[PDB]
Amino acid sequence: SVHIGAEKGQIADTVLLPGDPLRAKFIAETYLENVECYNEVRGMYGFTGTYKGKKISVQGTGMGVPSISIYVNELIQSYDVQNLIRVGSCGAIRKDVKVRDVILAMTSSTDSQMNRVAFGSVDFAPCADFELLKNAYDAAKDKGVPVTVGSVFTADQFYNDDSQIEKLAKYGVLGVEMETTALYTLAAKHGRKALSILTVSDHVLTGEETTAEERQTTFHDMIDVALHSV
Amino acid sequence: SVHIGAEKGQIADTVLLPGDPLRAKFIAETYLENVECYNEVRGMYGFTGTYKGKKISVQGTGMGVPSISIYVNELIQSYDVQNLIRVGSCGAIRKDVKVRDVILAMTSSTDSQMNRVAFGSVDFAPCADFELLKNAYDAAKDKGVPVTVGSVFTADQFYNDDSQIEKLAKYGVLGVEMETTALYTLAAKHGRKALSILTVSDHVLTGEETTAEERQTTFHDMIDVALHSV
Amino acid sequence: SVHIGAEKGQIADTVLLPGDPLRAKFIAETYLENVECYNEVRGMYGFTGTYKGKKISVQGTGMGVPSISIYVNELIQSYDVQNLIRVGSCGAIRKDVKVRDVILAMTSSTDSQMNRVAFGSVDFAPCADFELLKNAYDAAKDKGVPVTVGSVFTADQFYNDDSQIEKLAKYGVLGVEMETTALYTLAAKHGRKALSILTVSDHVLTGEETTAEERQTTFHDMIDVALHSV
Amino acid sequence: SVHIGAEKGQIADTVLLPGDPLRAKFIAETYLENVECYNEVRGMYGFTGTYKGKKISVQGTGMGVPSISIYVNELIQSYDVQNLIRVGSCGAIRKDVKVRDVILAMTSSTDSQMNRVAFGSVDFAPCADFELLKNAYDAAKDKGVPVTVGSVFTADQFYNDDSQIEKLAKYGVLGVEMETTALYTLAAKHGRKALSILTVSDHVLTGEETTAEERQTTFHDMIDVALHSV
Amino acid sequence: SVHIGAEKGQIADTVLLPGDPLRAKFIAETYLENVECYNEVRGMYGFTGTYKGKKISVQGTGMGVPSISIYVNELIQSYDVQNLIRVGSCGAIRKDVKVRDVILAMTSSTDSQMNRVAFGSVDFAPCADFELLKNAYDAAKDKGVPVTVGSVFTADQFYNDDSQIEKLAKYGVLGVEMETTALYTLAAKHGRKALSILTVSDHVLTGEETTAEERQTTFHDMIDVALHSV
Amino acid sequence: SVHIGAEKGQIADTVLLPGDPLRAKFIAETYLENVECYNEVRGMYGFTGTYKGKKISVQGTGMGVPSISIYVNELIQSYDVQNLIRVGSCGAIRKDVKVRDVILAMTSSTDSQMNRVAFGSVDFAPCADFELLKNAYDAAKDKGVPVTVGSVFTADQFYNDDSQIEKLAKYGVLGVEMETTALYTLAAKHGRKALSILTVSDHVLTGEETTAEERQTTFHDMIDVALHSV
Ligand SMILES: Nc1ncnc2[nH]cnc12
Ligand SMILES: Nc1ncnc2[nH]cnc12
Ligand SMILES: Nc1ncnc2[nH]cnc12
Ligand SMILES: Nc1ncnc2[nH]cnc12
Ligand SMILES: Nc1ncnc2[nH]cnc12
Ligand SMILES: Nc1ncnc2[nH]cnc12
Repeated sequence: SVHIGAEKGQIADTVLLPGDPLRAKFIAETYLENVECYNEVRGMYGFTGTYKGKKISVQGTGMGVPSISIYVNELIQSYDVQNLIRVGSCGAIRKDVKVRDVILAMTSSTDSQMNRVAFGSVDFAPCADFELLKNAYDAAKDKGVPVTVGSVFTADQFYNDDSQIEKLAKYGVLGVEMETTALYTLAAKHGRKALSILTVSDHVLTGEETTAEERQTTFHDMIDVALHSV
Repeated sequence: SVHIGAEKGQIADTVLLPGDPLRAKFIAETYLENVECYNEVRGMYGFTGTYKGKKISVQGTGMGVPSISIYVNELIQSYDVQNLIRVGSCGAIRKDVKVRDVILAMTSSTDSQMNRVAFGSVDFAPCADFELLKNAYDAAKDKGVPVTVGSVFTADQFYNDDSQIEKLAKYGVLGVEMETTALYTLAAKHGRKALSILTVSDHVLTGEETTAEERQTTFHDMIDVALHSV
Repeated sequence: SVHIGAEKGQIADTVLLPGDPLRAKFIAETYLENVECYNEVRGMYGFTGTYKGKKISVQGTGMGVPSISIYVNELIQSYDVQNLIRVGSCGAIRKDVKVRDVILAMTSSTDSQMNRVAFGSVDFAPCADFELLKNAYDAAKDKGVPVTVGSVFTADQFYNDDSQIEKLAKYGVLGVEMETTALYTLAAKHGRKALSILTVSDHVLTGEETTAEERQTTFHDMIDVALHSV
Repeated sequence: SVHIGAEKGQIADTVLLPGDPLRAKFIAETYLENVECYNEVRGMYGFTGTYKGKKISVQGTGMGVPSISIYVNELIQSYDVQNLIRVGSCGAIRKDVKVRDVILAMTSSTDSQMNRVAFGSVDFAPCADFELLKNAYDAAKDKGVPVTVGSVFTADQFYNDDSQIEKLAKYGVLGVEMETTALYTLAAKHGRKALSILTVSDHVLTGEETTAEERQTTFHDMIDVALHSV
Repeated sequence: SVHIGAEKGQIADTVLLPGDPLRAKFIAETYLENVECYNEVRGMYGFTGTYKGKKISVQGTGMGVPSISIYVNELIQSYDVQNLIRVGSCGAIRKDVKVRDVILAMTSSTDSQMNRVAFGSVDFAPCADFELLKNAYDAAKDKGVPVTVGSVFTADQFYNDDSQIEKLAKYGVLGVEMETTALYTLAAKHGRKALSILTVSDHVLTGEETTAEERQTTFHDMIDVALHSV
Repeated sequence: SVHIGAEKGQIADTVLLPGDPLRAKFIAETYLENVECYNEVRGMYGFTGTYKGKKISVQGTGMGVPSISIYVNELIQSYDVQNLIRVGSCGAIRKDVKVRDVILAMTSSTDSQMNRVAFGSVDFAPCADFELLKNAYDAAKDKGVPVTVGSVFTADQFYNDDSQIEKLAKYGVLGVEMETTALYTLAAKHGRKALSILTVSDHVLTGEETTAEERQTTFHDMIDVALHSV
């Protein structure tokens, strides 16, 4: 495939998808054994390692719907990947989402036009694979890792001068990020399993940041949920 | 309220929502003790009874997004209803959806403009309350009731001449019905808990029918799952 | 047909369509001779009687576009019905529409998505059958029954927090109701004759109600116009 | 006003509106006594004359929604015109529309965004003034002029390569022209009376032409109906 | 063709398109030698003359997208025309566009629905032929005629009570007119060369007019650029 | 700023914008003297160097409208960047687009909702700064670099299953890429200068590839044109 330079059989059945290729590197190194680098095209790193005797791959996706779609389409069409777990951050848009909460997205709203192009008059609602969702949940509960399940918003512009997040928060939407709708749509289109697991990097509505130490801890919990759930 | 003839106290915090009021009569008389009919307005029957120490109301909602929105809005705003569970039928659009499986809807797609009117350029994805969904799933598993968790399509036209169902099935959508998007959207906006539990009444994309016997079996499984949920 | 339990030849050529199955009963009883009940599916009653030697049928339709579409499609496809006259109420949105005015809808605007799904880039304008419209008019004039002819709005949500009726009233629109656009569209699609005859139940913009005695009188005039015009 | 060179008093309360200004010259000189030309700006000719004791103006409007909107807006706002009657040609899209029948447009569909820009999520259905329509119908019947009352489609493209006319004919739409939606919308908003009277200049969906002789006959019937209307 | 009464070989390869048939006459007379009138249908004049040994034609187009489309389609389909140069006026919407500036439109935005009908989910951007644009530019520079290159807005309603020109001016849009998007779209669709050359008739945002003497001078510069560039 | 790790002074007023950061490294090291890397955040590399007496920065932007919008917004708002030139690849969609021609984009079509979200009912046509475009064209001509000036399509999906490219080619669109609309829109809104220069990396509508040798030749022509432009 064009944006991925792996050989046949270099990419595992299960894949973690951070947005940042440097986090992909960071995860692969810290949690995986016997790591090889299978992709360097565009500096968008993909690694394959073992975690307790199972092969996992970790591939940066880039930022935004178009960018993740490319990687996901190529991981599905060219490398036959089965499970795709986005591991990422989001901006919380409601006061009741807390900085240590790991978020499991059941679904995502979006102002991306991707699905409108596909389905004209239908509001298409992307859906997580329940089996993946359930296993992530059960592994968080098993540990006492605090988890919230609900919906996110896949924004097409990071900076927004029309930003309608205020209305979305009234309807229960937990947070805003940029990839989830693409993952869930293309996964389901191809009969594959996807889930997004997200931590809070900020509170969008007040402007409040979360401290570097809090982020490090939730990032650990997130990768641990994704790995244990596999 | 305009369409519900109940007096203060008569309607439970928890309400089951079939489309068919005759089915509401049936549900009420079969599974609940100490039943009163609190509404006759428009023949759209609603009953309250007891089930294992808890108040339950059962309210026919009619067919289509506009009809159930009227009933849900009134139940929420005038009767401070907290938990809303739609129990009904739907058309399977995929071969691997079997006639025995009870469906729990995580989310719903729609070609209803209800949400495009409220949101503008956003594709809003309505979402189930995870807690109701998890309790319903756990109670299905407790009894070994067969369950499938995924997404549905909420149509405005039973008879859809330009039908896009062929494409929705390709995106993993399980089934078609006519109420779920409105239920989930309105519940969410008012911070209340909603879930839709559905049975297969036929296969849309082959035409074939389900026997009177499959139908009432799966209808039984569906009501027990809902009641045992709460 | 699925939602209608009539036998072949139980439904007449001309049909009155109130929204409320209990009004269908009320009309059938009060104005018709030799009444039989041909439908009880969903408690959505349909009766057939004679009025001055002509067979008429009267069938509740439910509330909202999806609900009326089902009945209308089945009355047209399965029972070969020729004339369909909706008899109903609407909320007046302009001061110059008076409580005793019987309304003949020539056309209807709508925020329903039904026609947008059908016709993508066209604003489709549903149209009443002139012959029916003319005969209703002539029968009101013959009696001195006061009539106003113009357009209505077919709303998809009864309660509206985006409600754009204020702009519609500036453009001459007389009132708001929930079924007319579906009737007129499907009738015309199938080469059949439809008309909606409406009375004012309220003034939406001020909040003013109309007294029970006024409603009883206009309801009589409405059914009388529909019957005499047949 | 920008596009009309008339001085106070010169333009009648009642105005006929052909698209072709040469046809406006023809109408003016043939049917009216005591004619003055009040506008030459853009060659878009407009005349005033007398007909049986009444002032009539006759104004070419050009072709398309934007052109006639300019003229209608100015006529309404600057010259306090009360009654606006478009008289023109259109393409028949249905076999049962005959070349002799004069068309009275109750309403018009459009693929013009004029109304989607003003309304948002609403499909606005422009409507004729019933009184003008009824007077025109009564004057056709008085002379036995053949008349058909229904709806038209107002196109933005005479030559429409992705044409949806095939579907519009299936919904009972009689004909295609290029001005009516704008006329009815603008009249309605300013509380003035508008009607469109059209003749068939060919059949769009067979290609065939109407003879020079049919054309001028039906053109005569059309002008007499309009003039005898007021 | 229907709206044009020219004979085979009466219309030249290069055509100037003013909106006003009386300006077409004015241009033909003043700048062309050996002028003949080839079209009088609808008083929409087209003339053919010579300018320094080359045949040019000059054809009024009318006002608005639908009107220009008709002429352009017929000039392309029926008369094989190769180059089409709109010569017109526009309302400036930014302070930095000056009254003596000749405007070369590289592109145009529009609220016309024409391209949305054609291309559903694509924002289509019409484009000028660079060769024509370059030659117009070079001929203005050669003379010291002051020129600005950028984008315009093709409005569908001259008078606008929703008018969104304020936002367009923030995005660099220079002016508003009514034809350009149609020309550029149909030209390019048919493999032909189009360019619009515009002068400022007014400042829309303040209300300031430009004097009659200034307009006469810029109109000269505009025709001179169009002719020299040919 | 969030995604760029530069300190005050490090980023030039003029910035080249490849999609591929490895290509940004390549461009920086090959053509510029005195290079520092000012950003490593997300591996999305950005460098500053000198070229013939002028500061140039070279910044990878990633793939897709959302990714380049983040980078352009930050460059504009935090680093007061004045001139923004995208240099990259695109897919040719027309036979007469040859693999040697460098493309200068006058404008871009899009199926991105970015602009429909900001504008509503308007089709916004993003436009290049003519001065940058003219300087780039003049520098191509100075060296005889083959150049084609026209319009591109900015897609949200590299892999577009319902693809409308067949129609866009019929309207004279040259090529497909994934960034240009965002670049031109954002530059324009902030009153800065933007241009996109593209090379052909394959023909989309035949499938065929361009040799490694054509590719690097045309890549050379593209960078010289951009650098010699400023
Ligand atoms: N504030 C934000 N907006 C959009 N996407 C984000 N991802 C993480 N934080 C975000
Ligand atoms: N076939 C069908 N279409 C729409 N709604 C349905 N509910 C059950 N079956 C259905
Ligand atoms: N107020 C109202 N709104 C919508 N539909 C109605 N039908 C009758 N009254 C109505
Ligand atoms: N064929 C046609 N298409 C559009 N408008 C018309 N007016 C008359 N005939 C027409
Ligand atoms: N003010 C204006 N609005 C729209 N189009 C125009 N053409 C010239 N002036 C104009
Ligand atoms: N074929 C293609 N599709 C989309 N973007 C591209 N960029 C280069 N080639 C492309």
